[PDB]
Amino acid sequence: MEVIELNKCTSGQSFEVILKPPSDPSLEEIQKKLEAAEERRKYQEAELLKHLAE
Amino acid sequence: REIVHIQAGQCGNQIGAKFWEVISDEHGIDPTGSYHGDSDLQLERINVYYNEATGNKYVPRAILVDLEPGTMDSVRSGPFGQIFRPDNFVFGQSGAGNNWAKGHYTEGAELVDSVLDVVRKESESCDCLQGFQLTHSLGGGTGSGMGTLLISKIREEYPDRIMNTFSVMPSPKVSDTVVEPYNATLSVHQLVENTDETYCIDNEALYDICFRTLKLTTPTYGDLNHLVSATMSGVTTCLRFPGQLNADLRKLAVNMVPFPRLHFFMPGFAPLTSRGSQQYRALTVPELTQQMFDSKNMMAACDPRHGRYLTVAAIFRGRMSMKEVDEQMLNVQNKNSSYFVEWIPNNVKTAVCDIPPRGLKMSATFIGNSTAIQELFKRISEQFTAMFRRKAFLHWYTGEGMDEMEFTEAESNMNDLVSEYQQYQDA
Amino acid sequence: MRECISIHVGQAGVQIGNACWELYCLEHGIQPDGQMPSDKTIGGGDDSFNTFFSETGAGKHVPRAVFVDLEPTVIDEVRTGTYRQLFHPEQLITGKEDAANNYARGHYTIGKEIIDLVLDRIRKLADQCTGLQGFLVFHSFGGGTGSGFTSLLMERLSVDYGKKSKLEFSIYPAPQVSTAVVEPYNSILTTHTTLEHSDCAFMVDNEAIYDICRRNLDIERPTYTNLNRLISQIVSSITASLRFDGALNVDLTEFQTNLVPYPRIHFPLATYAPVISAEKAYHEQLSVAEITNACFEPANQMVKCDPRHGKYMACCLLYRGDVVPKDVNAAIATIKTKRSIQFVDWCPTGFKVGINYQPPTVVPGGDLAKVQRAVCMLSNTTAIAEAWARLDHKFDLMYAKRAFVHWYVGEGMEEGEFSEAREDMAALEKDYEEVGV
Amino acid sequence: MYTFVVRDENSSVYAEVSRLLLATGQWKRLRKDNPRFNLMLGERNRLPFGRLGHEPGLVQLVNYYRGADKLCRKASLVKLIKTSPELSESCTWFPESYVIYPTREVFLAAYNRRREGREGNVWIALISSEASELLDFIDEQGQVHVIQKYLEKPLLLEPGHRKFDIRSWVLVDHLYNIYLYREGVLRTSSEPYNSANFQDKTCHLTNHCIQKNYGRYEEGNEMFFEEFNQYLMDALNTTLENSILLQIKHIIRSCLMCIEPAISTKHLHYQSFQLFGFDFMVDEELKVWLIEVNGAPACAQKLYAELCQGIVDVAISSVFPLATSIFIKLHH
Ligand SMILES: Nc1nc2c(ncn2[C@@H]2O[C@H](COP(=O)(O)OP(=O)(O)OP(=O)(O)O)[C@@H](O)[C@H]2O)c(=O)[nH]1
Ligand SMILES: Nc1ncnc2c1ncn2[C@@H]1O[C@H](COP(=O)(O)OP(=O)(O)CP(=O)(O)O)[C@@H](O)[C@H]1O
Ligand SMILES: Nc1nc2c(ncn2[C@@H]2O[C@H](COP(=O)(O)OP(=O)(O)O)[C@@H](O)[C@H]2O)c(=O)[nH]1
Ligand SMILES: COc1ccc2c(c1)CCCN2c1nc(C)nc2onc(C)c12
Ligand SMILES: [Ca+2]
Ligand SMILES: [Mg+2]
Ligand SMILES: [Mg+2]
Ligand SMILES: [Mg+2]
Repeated sequence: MEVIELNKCTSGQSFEVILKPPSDPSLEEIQKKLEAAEERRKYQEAELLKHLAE
Repeated sequence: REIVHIQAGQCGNQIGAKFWEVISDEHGIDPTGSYHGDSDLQLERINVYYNEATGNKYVPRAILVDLEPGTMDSVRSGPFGQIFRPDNFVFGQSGAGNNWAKGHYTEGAELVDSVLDVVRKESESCDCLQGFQLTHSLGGGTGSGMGTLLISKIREEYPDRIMNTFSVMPSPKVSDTVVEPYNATLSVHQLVENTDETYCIDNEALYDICFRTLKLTTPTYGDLNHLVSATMSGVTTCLRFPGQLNADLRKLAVNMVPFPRLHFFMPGFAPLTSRGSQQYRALTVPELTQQMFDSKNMMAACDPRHGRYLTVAAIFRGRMSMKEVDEQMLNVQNKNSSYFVEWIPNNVKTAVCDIPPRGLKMSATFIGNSTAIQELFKRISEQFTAMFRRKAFLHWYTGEGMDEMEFTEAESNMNDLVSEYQQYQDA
Repeated sequence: MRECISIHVGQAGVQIGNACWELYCLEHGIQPDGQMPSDKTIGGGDDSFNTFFSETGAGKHVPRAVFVDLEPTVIDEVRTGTYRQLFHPEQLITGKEDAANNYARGHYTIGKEIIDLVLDRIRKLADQCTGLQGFLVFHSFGGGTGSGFTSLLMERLSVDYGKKSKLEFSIYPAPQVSTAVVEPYNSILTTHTTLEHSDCAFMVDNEAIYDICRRNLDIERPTYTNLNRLISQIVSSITASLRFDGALNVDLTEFQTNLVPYPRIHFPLATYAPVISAEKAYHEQLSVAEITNACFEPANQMVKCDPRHGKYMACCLLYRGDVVPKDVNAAIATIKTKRSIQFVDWCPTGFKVGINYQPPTVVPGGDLAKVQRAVCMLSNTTAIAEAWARLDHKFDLMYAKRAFVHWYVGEGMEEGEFSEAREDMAALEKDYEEVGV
Repeated sequence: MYTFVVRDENSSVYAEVSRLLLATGQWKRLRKDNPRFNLMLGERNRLPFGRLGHEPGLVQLVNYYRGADKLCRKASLVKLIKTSPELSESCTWFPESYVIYPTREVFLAAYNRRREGREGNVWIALISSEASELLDFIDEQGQVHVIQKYLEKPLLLEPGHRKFDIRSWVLVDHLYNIYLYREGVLRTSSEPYNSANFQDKTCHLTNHCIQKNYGRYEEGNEMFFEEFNQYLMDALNTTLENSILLQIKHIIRSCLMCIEPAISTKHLHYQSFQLFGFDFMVDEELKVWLIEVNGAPACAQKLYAELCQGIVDVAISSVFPLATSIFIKLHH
């Protein structure tokens, strides 16, 4: 029912209509997690090369 | 994203040669390497399998390996023989005697480093090598023993690249020697560890397709390799032609292989054709879909109703209704839902390519990861054990330095593979 | 005037960026060489469209955009296509090999190799900004780059641009057009890692767009081109307030204030009408009432769900075309007496309405017909949580057998991040349930 | 072959429906959690409606209406009747009811004008004339339960001076057609009605299990319509259709037209039907009152066959066709 904050301009209008009232990680932490993943990839690869050397 | 192709041994090189013949025709490359096709789609991703040279010549990125020169002289004499890079022919003289051990430990060891030199020369040229495909049999000596030795060494030098094989499985119905179950069992153990993707091409299945379906009373290796080349063309379609998908070997592995060791695919093809026989009637999309899922169109002699599909890839080739392909593909899943594991949602994916293969207006190629593939490994396991319990024919192997333990281990690893497939069939 | 930088990540984001920027150009009268005759302030300006376009002394209007993909094929088509002259080469960033549909390959192994290059190219656009508002980030949930690289990009933007808003446009995975079996994994992983870093996210379920194309455009088998041109229209509706004179949603901060009263529940549902085929030779033009009513039919939503069985926390109507407040209020009063629209008790029951008089623009020889009036409704309803339920179920089915997990552990990810991401989704679903009943 | 899944192993009604489906030769039953189904006969508690209608190439149907629990819980049905202008509040076929919480003053207001008027002032959860024991009861229980004006002058069948309720079975299909099964059942007391002792349990509560005289006057304390209509003719010079069934049809049509906008699946990506049990009370002036609406009703053993076959005909085969109508369509 109540229209409010009606704003008009050349290219449009806006307004609000109410029907009833109511009733992060740091850079070092990221570069730490990215480097923990790389170590893990490196380890996994060393195991593969050790296995193929056997 | 370049692929380096290796073909090893008699079988490896015969199907390998037929592969380059078939795709060279699809891409419009003559036997001299000059392109005389008609559509830019044939060149858009020719980089995947061909190097360019002076005069804009296309040279297969292909390495030809054998421990005896016989079959490689035959390739050089063949129709497309003049297309391959001469330096990429790497052969010894002594042969391998259908002996895995000669391929892997003795004769093949003399020759392996020269093969790796050529592989390295081809890899070093690649803008961005995606990986390797190997063609070989598992029942002989060179492709089986030396092929898997190559795979081991390639992985050492290129550990972060994809290894893909087309591996022909021995069958008493198409048999050179009684030791094929030994050679296949020792190779399957290698394949389980050191490839991401192997197409299980089963000479039992190919023999049966030629006899029962194709009406070929006495099939030849030529009739079997016609089925193989049609399958190898189909399963590489998405690698060679531009599509919505723009597929590579690694995304294929990521989506087809839910568990590292279970990477043995069952390929299928429709419509099935014998050589020289031309089919004049088109298959409707419903017939392509029914036939391509038919047990009788499978290249691994396994009954898929005896297992369950982990993942499925289906590639359709030709001018056809994409809507009809979707409905028919969906229709297969809904009507047979029990045969697709419920714990991988939407595990059947579809690709379409406008270019049909030679001589067909429509075709379908099927790549299934079914737990029914265990049937193949159990069949080889039984044949292996029948000999091994009496230690029969083993001297051919202990005379090249192998020990019985290595056989015991190989058997055990393959039985483990079988029960692992069994584990997901009851899940 | 405050600038906004658009970042398009992976195939889905890049291709949708193409669609939107083509449309922005037609809407603002910018030619493909980047010239804009109607703009008389040569070399610069602080007009509303300069929110999305910088200016060169030679009159070129350059999108404040960066495209980033881990593989060159898709951005290579921007580099050669109709709008090639629009973008500076430094704005188009490609690697050599993609994430292979694998969140962990996009986030960790490959993402770590290219994050610094992307941030410096972004830094080069931010430096041209007198008052940067924040970022609009376009990507798929399911792609490995889309999911894995975006989440890393989002973590860093929070670090480098701490006080700037970040909006997402996120393509939710549908099996009819996806070809990756692992998209539930990627979706959960990226949603978990990004949630704290995103202020407001518009999810677009490809399943919803696909059926709208089938049903309303009579397209037997929609392509990415069909889907993206329709998506770009919705995106245009949402961003129009940043690019045009107006009083409603004028800065990114305003999207969060108007649509998101609780930080984690920041996925507004979008509904768009009318979608009419260009092939339709006879078409009766739909009224304000008809198209506002269409906003509460689930068949017009960007995600299929039933808002009748949730609760609203906020609701905006964005009209384009011949629309005046009288007709909107008349239409709203009728709808209220005929539909199930319950708000949470701690929010007023109401609509924030914006009207731009220029009717929607359509790509010549595209699929959408030109209409006399259109509307995009942005409502924050708990009903959208059905999409989390669907996704989480598919995730649980696969993870219970650890299917495909080895592909992620092999890029250096830990199995624990799967259950960490899934626990967060579980908490998300429970937040929506509390608010919703 | 169409496909269906079964997620309510206790449903007497759909146990039969799935046997009928299977014995058609054109329906295959799937494992519970297989998502590639045509028909879901679902769980009663937390049926995942949000997962329905997202399988391409499958029209999906479910035997429950999301939101219909507003009509099928006693607390919700009261709120729905007082707030919806389509019914409220001088809705004249529902007993004056009030919701009450344990951790009410409106209810005391009518109870006190009841006492000041010295009228019949007995209510029900469980029955009493003093609100204090109705409330001293409510809190030593631990749950929400409405209390309701107890009908002190109920129609009583003879011989027996006995009370009863009428259960009607109503099927609502995916088109929101409202189908009333032509067979109803009367669930009788076999104990004579006793105005002077409400603690005395059996003669007031007409529940088929809560009769444990059971069977004296007719098999299973169930009188079907042929006999009840005959009785109303010989006893009262009227028919069942005229004196009772018009009001039952009005109440059913009214209740279901009310929630139509909130539960209809007309434009939805998945479709619903649902079977309901309406429970009625008839007073000595032959006025029908709604007692209660039951969302997962059982049937009566005589009628299981006919009704379930009709659930297939109108609700399932209308959506998935195969390769003398037991319902009355209530028009709207
Ligand atoms: N709506 C829409 N969805 C797309 C588009 N392209 C891809 N998708 C969807 O996005 C998902 C796949 O993610 P992509 O963006 O293609 O993958 P990516 O981000 O490039 O990551 P990788 O290829 O894995 O390195 C699937 O669900 C597709 O259906 C597009 O252009 N429009
Ligand atoms: N206001 C009222 N006036 C008279 N009798 C009433 C009444 N409310 C309930 N009853 C009696 O109480 C019995 C049970 O009532 P309720 O209405 O609580 O259903 P139930 O949950 O007990 C089983 P169903 O769901 O099958 O009805 C009815 O059979 C009826 O005889
Ligand atoms: N399908 C097919 N199988 C073959 C071919 N040649 C050999 N085989 C099979 O491969 C096995 C023999 O191995 P082969 O390749 O000849 O031994 P190698 O030369 O040492 O590698 C046997 O099982 C044969 O049946 C062929 O051309 N096609
Ligand atoms: C079961 O989910 C699949 C199956 C396969 C694939 C994908 C997903 C994604 C892209 C790669 N990919 C494919 N890769 C190749 C070389 N050929 C193919 O043919 N069809 C498909 C599909 C396909
Ligand atoms: Ca200017
Ligand atoms: Mg041989
Ligand atoms: Mg990509
Ligand atoms: Mg009850």
